[PDB]
Amino acid sequence: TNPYARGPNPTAASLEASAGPFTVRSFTVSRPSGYGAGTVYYPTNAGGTVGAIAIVPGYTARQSSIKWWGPRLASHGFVVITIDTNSTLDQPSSRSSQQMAALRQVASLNGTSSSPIYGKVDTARMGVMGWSMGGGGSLISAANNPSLKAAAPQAPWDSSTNFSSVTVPTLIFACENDSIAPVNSSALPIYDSMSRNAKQFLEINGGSHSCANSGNSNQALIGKKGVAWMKRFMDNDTRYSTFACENPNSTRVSDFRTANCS
Ligand SMILES: [Cl-]
Repeated sequence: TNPYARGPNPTAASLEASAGPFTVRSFTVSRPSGYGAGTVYYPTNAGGTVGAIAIVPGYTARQSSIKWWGPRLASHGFVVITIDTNSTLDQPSSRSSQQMAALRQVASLNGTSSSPIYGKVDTARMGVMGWSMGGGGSLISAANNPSLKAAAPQAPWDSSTNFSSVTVPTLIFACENDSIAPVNSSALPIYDSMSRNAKQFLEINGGSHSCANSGNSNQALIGKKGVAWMKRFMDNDTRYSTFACENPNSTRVSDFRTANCS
């Protein structure tokens, strides 16, 4: 028995729906430490401790741009913290530091008897996500903290394209027509630079820079893939190996690549 496997056996329909099987509650962090603000989403009875994921927005953006991931992932068995940065103009390195600080506070709250997530988190199992500069920050977080178990940035933005040291399983969401973090000069070179890890590249057909944000028109496919990736690698849950590693074979995807996934 995989001690980290949670919830009923997955189906395409259960992964494509707006929410998974778990009931989700949330709270705003009272005294954020090391970042601007945060909302914690958690499942009320996942059947055991679950991993934690920290999600960071992009330049000038706030929690609303990435908020949909909170309920979506939490409803499948994760504690998710979506954060506002100290300043909306923070750079990827600062975003990475605040992302890790948010994860540290989730771990601290896990040991605080007054917190709603008291005893709900397996603090040894954590992941990182984020949009644009927050996606670049997620990759920096993975490079600097190889104990992280999964990463799934979307339209990542960073001055470098060489993340060759990353050993964390990394799923890159890309948007075909991105004019802010262009695929050919950012997302794809970042993907190609990683030779040590399970990795995946999923490009949304005709998508703009915000193609993976709250309110996007591909929440069924993007949500399915994001949850499947997190489940497969944060929980070592091989029930999700096919969903995580498969080509969707969908006209909504203009480019799909994967390596070392199974
Ligand atoms: Cl950005």
